Amino acid sequence: QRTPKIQVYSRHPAENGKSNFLNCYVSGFHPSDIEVDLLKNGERIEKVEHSDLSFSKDWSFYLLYYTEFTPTEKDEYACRVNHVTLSQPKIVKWDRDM
Amino acid sequence: LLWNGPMAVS
Amino acid sequence: GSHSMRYFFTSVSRPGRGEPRFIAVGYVDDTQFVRFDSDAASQRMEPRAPWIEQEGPEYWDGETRKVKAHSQTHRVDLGTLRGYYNQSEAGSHTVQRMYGCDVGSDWRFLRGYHQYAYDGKDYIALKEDLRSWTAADMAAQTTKHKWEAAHVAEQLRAYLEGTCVEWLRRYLENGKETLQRTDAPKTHMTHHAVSDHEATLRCWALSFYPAEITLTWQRDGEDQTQDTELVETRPAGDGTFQKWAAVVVPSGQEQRYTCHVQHEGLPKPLTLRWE
Ligand SMILES: [Cl-]
Ligand SMILES: [Cl-]
Ligand SMILES: [Cl-]
Ligand SMILES: [Cl-]
Ligand SMILES: [Cl-]
Ligand SMILES: [Cl-]
Ligand SMILES: [Cl-]
Ligand SMILES: [Cl-]
Ligand SMILES: [Cl-]
Ligand SMILES: [Cl-]
Ligand SMILES: [Cl-]
Ligand code: NA
Ligand code: NA
Ligand code: NA
Ligand code: NA
Ligand code: NA
Ligand code: NA
Ligand code: NA
Ligand code: NA
Repeated sequence: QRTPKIQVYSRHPAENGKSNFLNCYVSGFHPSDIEVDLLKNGERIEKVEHSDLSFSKDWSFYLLYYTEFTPTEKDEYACRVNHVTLSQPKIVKWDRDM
Repeated sequence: LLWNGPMAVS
Repeated sequence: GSHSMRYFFTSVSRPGRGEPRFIAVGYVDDTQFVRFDSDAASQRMEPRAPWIEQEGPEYWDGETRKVKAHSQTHRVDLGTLRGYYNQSEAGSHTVQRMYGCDVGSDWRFLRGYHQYAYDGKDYIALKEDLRSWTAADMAAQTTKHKWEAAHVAEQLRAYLEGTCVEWLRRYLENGKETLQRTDAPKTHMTHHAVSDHEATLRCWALSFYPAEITLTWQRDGEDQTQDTELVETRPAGDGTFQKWAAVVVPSGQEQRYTCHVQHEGLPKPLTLRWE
């Protein structure tokens, strides 16, 4: 078993009011079963898609979860990940600088 | 194009 | 430059009910071009790049037949390997397979490979000579003896040196507009105050293809790794990739630091400086 790494980021440098894509990239994990949600102000976003499962040279898996979003000043976005290696879900907040 | 030759079982 | 065609396959057993989940992905270089997912509705190999959509029905029927054959082999193997390892029928387990071929700048065969893993660890792999097998343990040794008796390596070698390369070349030509285009990284630096005396400089590489890239920091012309952070290269979602590297510096000394960016799409490496 291997625990997931997580990066939460926008496809494009964010500007408020300009449609964009919110990405949660999970990688380095095994086994491949994993629960990933994108959150807006703590609530699950319904229209979330993901890439087809692939894997790296150490056999660990990676997936991109993504949805269209329009960033604003006050809305908080996050990625919530659960996996057998985690005692509880891990929540990573989106920071527009990273 | 995928490999066609028999996918030998382990 | 050089090119590759690679196929990736994952099967995950479902002891509670039903058959394994099976996901197959095909790539040319860092471009996904086909997929199969046992959970999807089509039950067909599906296109994922515009330049493969021109292939006719014989192609799609044949790729669907073959990918389903791969899936059945994996299903059988999950049962066989559970037995080799004296494991319970109650647990879920995983088989992963990756094979493919590389060509050089002249589009001639460079190397081929076929790797197989059980529960995320090496199980059996074709050696670079395309003749011999590397077995990680005694279960894989049993498999190696089976594959020697069935002369698997011979058939695989013929595919890797012939069909694999010939079809890679076909795809490279049909998809030339994108597959033969390099997208150099769009680079910039950001600056973040972290105290009266520290600042963070973050060097960005955006929208690049292929994914391979090197970002390095120097201070007064010498590589620096202390006080740096380099994130894993990550997909933008539009077929390109992103990466950044950051360094913490004493506020006011930013000009000593340079970020160096190497990528196939750059005739010369780029140097960025906060000025
Ligand atoms: Cl992480
Ligand atoms: Cl952009
Ligand atoms: Cl932007
Ligand atoms: Cl997809
Ligand atoms: Cl998908
Ligand atoms: Cl991928
Ligand atoms: Cl066989
Ligand atoms: Cl290339
Ligand atoms: Cl479905
Ligand atoms: Cl089609
Ligand atoms: Cl680092
Ligand atoms: Na929402
Ligand atoms: Na918003
Ligand atoms: Na066959
Ligand atoms: Na065989
Ligand atoms: Na059951
Ligand atoms: Na889908
Ligand atoms: Na074991
Ligand atoms: Na692409």
